[PDB]
Amino acid sequence: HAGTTYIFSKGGGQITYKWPPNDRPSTRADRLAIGFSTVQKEAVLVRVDSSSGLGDYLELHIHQGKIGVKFNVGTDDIAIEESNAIINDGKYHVVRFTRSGGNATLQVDSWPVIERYPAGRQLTIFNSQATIIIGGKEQGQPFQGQLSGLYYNGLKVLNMAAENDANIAIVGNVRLV
Amino acid sequence: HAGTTYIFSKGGGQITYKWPPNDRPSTRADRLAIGFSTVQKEAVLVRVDSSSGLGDYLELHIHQGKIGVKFNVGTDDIAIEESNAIINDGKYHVVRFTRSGGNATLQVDSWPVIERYPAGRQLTIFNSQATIIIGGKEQGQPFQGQLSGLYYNGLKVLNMAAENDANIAIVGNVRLV
Amino acid sequence: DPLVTTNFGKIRGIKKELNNEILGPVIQFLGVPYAAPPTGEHRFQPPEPPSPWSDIRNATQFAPVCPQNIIDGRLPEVMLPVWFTNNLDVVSSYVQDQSEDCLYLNIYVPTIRDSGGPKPVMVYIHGGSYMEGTGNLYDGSVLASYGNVIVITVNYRLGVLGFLSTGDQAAKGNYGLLDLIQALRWTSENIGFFGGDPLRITVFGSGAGGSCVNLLTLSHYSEKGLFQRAIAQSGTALSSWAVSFQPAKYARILATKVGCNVSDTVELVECLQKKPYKELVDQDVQPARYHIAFGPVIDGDVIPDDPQILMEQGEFLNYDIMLGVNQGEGLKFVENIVDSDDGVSASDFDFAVSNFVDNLYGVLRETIKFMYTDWADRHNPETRRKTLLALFTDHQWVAPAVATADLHSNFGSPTYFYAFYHHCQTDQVPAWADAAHGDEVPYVLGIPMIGPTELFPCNFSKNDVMLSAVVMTYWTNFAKTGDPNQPVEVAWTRYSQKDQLYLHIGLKPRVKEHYRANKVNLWLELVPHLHNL
Amino acid sequence: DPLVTTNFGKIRGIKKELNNEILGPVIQFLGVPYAAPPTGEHRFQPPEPPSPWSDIRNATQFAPVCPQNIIDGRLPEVMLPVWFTNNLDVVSSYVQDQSEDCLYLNIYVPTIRDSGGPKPVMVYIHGGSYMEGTGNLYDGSVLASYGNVIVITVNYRLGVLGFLSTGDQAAKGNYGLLDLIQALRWTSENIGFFGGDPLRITVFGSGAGGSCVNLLTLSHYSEKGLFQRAIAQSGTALSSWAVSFQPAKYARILATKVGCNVSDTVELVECLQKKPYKELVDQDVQPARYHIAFGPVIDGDVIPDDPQILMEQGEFLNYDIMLGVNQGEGLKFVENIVDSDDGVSASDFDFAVSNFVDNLYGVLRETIKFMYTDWADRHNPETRRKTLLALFTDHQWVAPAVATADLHSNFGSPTYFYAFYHHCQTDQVPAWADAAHGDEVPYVLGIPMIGPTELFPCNFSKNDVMLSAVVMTYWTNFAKTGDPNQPVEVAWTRYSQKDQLYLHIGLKPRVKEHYRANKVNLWLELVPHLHNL
Ligand SMILES: *[C@@H]1O[C@H](CO)[C@@H](O[C@@H]2O[C@H](CO)[C@@H](O)[C@H](O)[C@H]2NC(C)=O)[C@H](O)[C@H]1NC(C)=O
Ligand SMILES: *[C@@H]1O[C@H](CO)[C@@H](O)[C@H](O)[C@H]1NC(C)=O
Ligand SMILES: *[C@@H]1O[C@H](CO)[C@@H](O)[C@H](O)[C@H]1NC(C)=O
Ligand SMILES: *[C@@H]1O[C@H](CO)[C@@H](O)[C@H](O)[C@H]1NC(C)=O
Ligand SMILES: *[C@@H]1O[C@H](CO)[C@@H](O)[C@H](O)[C@H]1NC(C)=O
Ligand SMILES: *[C@@H]1O[C@H](CO)[C@@H](O)[C@H](O)[C@H]1NC(C)=O
Ligand SMILES: *[C@@H]1O[C@H](CO)[C@@H](O)[C@H](O)[C@H]1NC(C)=O
Ligand SMILES: [Ca+2]
Ligand SMILES: [Ca+2]
Repeated sequence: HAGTTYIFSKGGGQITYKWPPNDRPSTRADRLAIGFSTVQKEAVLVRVDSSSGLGDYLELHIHQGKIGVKFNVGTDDIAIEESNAIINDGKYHVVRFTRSGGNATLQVDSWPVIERYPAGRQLTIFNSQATIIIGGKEQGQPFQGQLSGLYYNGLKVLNMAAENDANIAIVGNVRLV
Repeated sequence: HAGTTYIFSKGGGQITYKWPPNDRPSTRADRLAIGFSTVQKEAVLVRVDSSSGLGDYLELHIHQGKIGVKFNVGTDDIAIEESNAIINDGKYHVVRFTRSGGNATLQVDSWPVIERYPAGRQLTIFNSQATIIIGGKEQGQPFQGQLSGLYYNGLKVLNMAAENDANIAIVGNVRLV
Repeated sequence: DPLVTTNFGKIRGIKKELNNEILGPVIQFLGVPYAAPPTGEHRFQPPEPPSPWSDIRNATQFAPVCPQNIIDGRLPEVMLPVWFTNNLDVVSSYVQDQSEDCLYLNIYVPTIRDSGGPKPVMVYIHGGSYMEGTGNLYDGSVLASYGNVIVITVNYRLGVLGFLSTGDQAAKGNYGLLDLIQALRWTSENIGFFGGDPLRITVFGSGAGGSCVNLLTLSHYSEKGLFQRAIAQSGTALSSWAVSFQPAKYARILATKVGCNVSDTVELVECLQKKPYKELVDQDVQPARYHIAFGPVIDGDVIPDDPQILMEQGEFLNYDIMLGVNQGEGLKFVENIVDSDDGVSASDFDFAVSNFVDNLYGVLRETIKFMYTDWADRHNPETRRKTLLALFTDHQWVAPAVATADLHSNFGSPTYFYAFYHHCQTDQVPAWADAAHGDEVPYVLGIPMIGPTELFPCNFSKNDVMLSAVVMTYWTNFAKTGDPNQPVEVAWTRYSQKDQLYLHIGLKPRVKEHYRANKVNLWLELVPHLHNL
Repeated sequence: DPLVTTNFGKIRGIKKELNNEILGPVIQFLGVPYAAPPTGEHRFQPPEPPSPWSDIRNATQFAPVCPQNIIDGRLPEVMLPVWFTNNLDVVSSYVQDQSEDCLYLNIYVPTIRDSGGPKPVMVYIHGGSYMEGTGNLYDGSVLASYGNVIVITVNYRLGVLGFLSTGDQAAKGNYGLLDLIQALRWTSENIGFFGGDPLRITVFGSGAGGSCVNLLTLSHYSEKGLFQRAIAQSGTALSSWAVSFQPAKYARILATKVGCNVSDTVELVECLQKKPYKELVDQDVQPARYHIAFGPVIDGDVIPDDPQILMEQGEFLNYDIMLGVNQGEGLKFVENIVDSDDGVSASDFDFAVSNFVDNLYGVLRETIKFMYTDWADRHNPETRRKTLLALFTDHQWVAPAVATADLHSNFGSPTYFYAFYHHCQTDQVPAWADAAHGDEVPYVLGIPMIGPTELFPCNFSKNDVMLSAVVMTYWTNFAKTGDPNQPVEVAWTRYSQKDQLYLHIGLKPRVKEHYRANKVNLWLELVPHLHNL
């Protein structure tokens, strides 16, 4: 595990970063990456939401033992997933997500890079992003394991949390290591 | 000549009764009668007008030596005339007019009573009557002769004039007898 | 002892005291017959002159009222005044005594160190929807007294009995209208004997009543000199419910309901001319919403043409005219669906309009909705209600009113227009409500000066009694001279089409110009131009 | 001696004094090249980075302006600011020196015992109709000085040269837009060397300019971080003349006029790529009234889709937005037919609308006329004019403006909206006129603080200079923090769709809510619903 690591026990937990109102960013492109370790079949690791109203959202979850991502910036829901490799083997794994409007990218450990290039006409901007939620509890699929070096468009949310950031709020069965 | 008599000399004249604003009457029926004496072929004796704007009006004139009346309460101009008898013989003559909406009536001295019963649909009310003009000068057909006992819907305008009525205004070559 | 000889016989009136120490006494002559009973062969027939008596007739108590049925809520809530609806009880204890022979009128004479000479006469034409009521409700004693004028509340044939027409010759309706004229003839001839001045008769009424007032001025049957002035309060000849345009349709439906829908009119009339008066009056003929089943009808004689046309063609004599509306006339229209939080759901509003349009106009819809939404607050439910109520108020009362005032003036008639912004605050009318249909009646009758009454319960404040006096003094001055300002801080300037000055009657009377000019124009101007394509 | 090294070479700027004893001095760097000359094969081609020099480049006087022709009144009177039209003379003595190689920008740097650290940067995108102008007209020294910010007026390809498209691949237009972005790239990288802070770049403009500002925020070519704030004064991406939707039609008409309307686009482009720049710029391509012939075009890349859609889909990044309109924007629209008695004939009004409708919408006509007639004075010709002017003003400026503010906020962007009610009273603009299109420019540039100028002649009062300061302090504070209130009686509250608070900028600044809420709704709400059947 790379640097700051957080442990999610039974009963789940949730680290939430709430962007200060006049600072909820919009983005055409997105760089999301995190290193985990878990023995679950289903669970949501990270989820970014656009202030209530606007629909847009980004989700990093594990469906049937395979890490994947689902998001929506305005058209339909676009998903991309590493269905070959398996990652719920309790061992260390790192996933990297990339978005450029609708077109997206995913990559686990060292497996080949996956590319999703959505259908017809696609929308581009992830409007007014207001919260990053780690723990996938609120979405009803608690996570149990360890997360490290979480990087989202420049934010190393996990350190921020560790360094008691005025905006990060930890609640639940989460512990620092 | 019956009672109050007025003499119109050359240069014509004009006795005008101006109803006080908030008293300009409207009528469905009309009784107009006057006694004259003249040797003219053309001339207008009496004329009642509805305050500027509303069109309605009533006119008693002598066309080609025969006394007649033309009025309009809203539809077309309706006229009725005693074309048989002649009256511009310098002698005394009395004419009586009657209106009931469009339907009207005329009668000279003792000749049979004439009845005009206008065409299609007819309007009925002579709205806001504002001035009675005797002398037929303003209408461009000065009268020269003598007029007596002028009766219009109850108003004996000629006496009123004689008794210096606050509303009657005499101007021109008119003289009392 | 109060006695007076008339051209039909002598009559005795009972004297009365008033609940105030400033108001003199009054001699009431209740139950005076002004025409021959409209019975048997006389039903559905122009009223006849009354038959004379030799002795002395006891005229000391209300004579029976005309055939009606108000109890079982079949009455058009919106059309009737609020005080009438919010108190059907007390009202019933008035029209409980019925009779087909009801053509009678009440005379209220004042008794004197102020004015010498004949006193003016104010004839109040009561009215609800043409189906019920009685001038017996309106007690004009405080008015009669406080103003020094004689007041006459009249009774006339209502419902089927008064306005049923067959569309043809069988029955030409307008019977109740002729009844009202017969009352005026009687008045013009005998009111002299009571100290009245037949040269200063002012007929006034509220709602359905003021509609009669207006229709009366449009009928040739009101000849020059009959009456000289008119006051039409919250009511016109131009409203959707002032005239019945399908007199036959509803006549036959009444026929069918009592077994009479024969193919021939004349037989149908005779058929009905038999049925017990109470059998006809208890049926249930329903008219399209915002319209009347039975009432005045364009017969070609009494009512020569469509009121709206006659008005534009100046087909009326000249009278001194005074008319106006109240701020929230159409209370009942919205009071229907105002949730517990005093609001109106945008879906109920969107609905109310779409519906209102369907009935009054069978696209304008979207235009109306726009015009009646305060966009600087497009979400406040309390506001959403105020405007929804204005919609009805403007269309059913304000627009027709202004329409009338504009023409009556453009044709010589001296006109005065007023807007009433003040009501009595009780617990029967919501707090957020304003002057509703008829809230002016108790101030015009001087009720405040005699404290709450069984009819008008409200606990009148010192202002109410004060404002009551301000109003009465206008009404009477008007009846006296044809100017609300003569003889007895604000001069009620005259209404002209060019400036449309109206007196904003409230706690702060003051003359304003162009009442609700905007909406008034939407309705008399834009809406037509559109429904014109 | 003022020297500064850049990533392309060193340059010398000339220092200057200001006509006021409170305003410090300023170092002007006029003529700086921010891109490769758009010449020969580079014409109708995305701008290229500029080529470096070793020595020291003399940047002491305006470089040539881009190819244009304003003299012979072919300029759309209504679109251009008043000060620009009511003074074509002085204006001409600016754009008199032309050249196809015109891609240059001017930098105004202030000189210091108040603030330490990098200074904010305000880039002013000038604009008329896309056919003429030059940031050389706007001298931002008083602004730069009085605010303690660096100001950059930019020059970009105009007319045919800048926006000609063939509809297909031959020429994808939007060249002038790309020029503007190239200027921003140059700025974001080198403004640091002048003491500027590339993390606080605010691009602002008036009219056609503010349209660019807005279009710039809609193009993906403006990547995150380039610039942080935007001020769109009297201008949007939503106006009828902000974009050209028939780029081909007018391209071929330009081709035909210089002998080139070949059937193949690529040949047609090459054909024009030859003609003397002055031959193309002197033609006469006429666009439908209230529309543009040459200008930004929906190319699918730079301008991805229709501005109006992008706006509704939130297809823009988040910036600090400030925008607004002036009271009587469309002065020129009516000034055209205002008789000697300062009025408007009802027939000229009835006409102006019917005409306005024919051009913008090819029944609503009757609805517009209604909505724009003060019925409480339906005959006053002076009023008839005020409203006729509001018609244009509301539709062409106010409505689109609010439209933008509503969406920019609903999507996270901190927005501030303003209404400008104050102009300089001269003899060139009628007395009955109000803040016309562009009357805010001289107050945003602090002209009043340096007394009348050849460009802005008006004899500024003490109020004008005072209000000029009030305005500048907002604009700069905004550029400084993204809040017109920080850091330097009225707090310019934020604009949100739910309350729409705007600052009524005049002699009595004060926050009001829902600017012209009514008409604004007629245009963004009702008119559409109707043209929707
Ligand atoms: C003139 O008097 C009146 C108008 O004031 C006319 O009224 C009715 O008109 C119809 C249509 O021609 C006649 O059939 C009726 O007999 C008339 N009845 C009334 C109410 O008078 C009348 O027709 C005219 N004179 C007549 C009866 O010949
Ligand atoms: C009604 O007439 C009778 C006739 O006997 C008379 O005695 C009486 O006084 C009159 N009214 C009443 C009940 O006082
Ligand atoms: C009443 O009778 C007439 C003639 O017989 C008929 O036309 C009419 O429809 C009947 N009314 C209804 C519909 O019950
Ligand atoms: C006074 O008015 C209120 C109604 O709001 C109520 O108390 C009653 O009707 C009146 N009289 C009293 C004080 O009981
Ligand atoms: C321009 O550069 C030249 C270099 O030859 C220098 O002498 C001059 O002072 C500079 N400025 C000007 C144009 O005066
Ligand atoms: C340009 O050439 C095309 C090719 O035929 C022609 O259709 C078009 O009308 C021409 N442009 C005009 C309108 O002059
Ligand atoms: C001041 O402005 C006015 C024109 O609006 C005029 O007096 C003159 O042009 C200017 N200067 C003076 C006082 O001459
Ligand atoms: Ca009078
Ligand atoms: Ca007439």
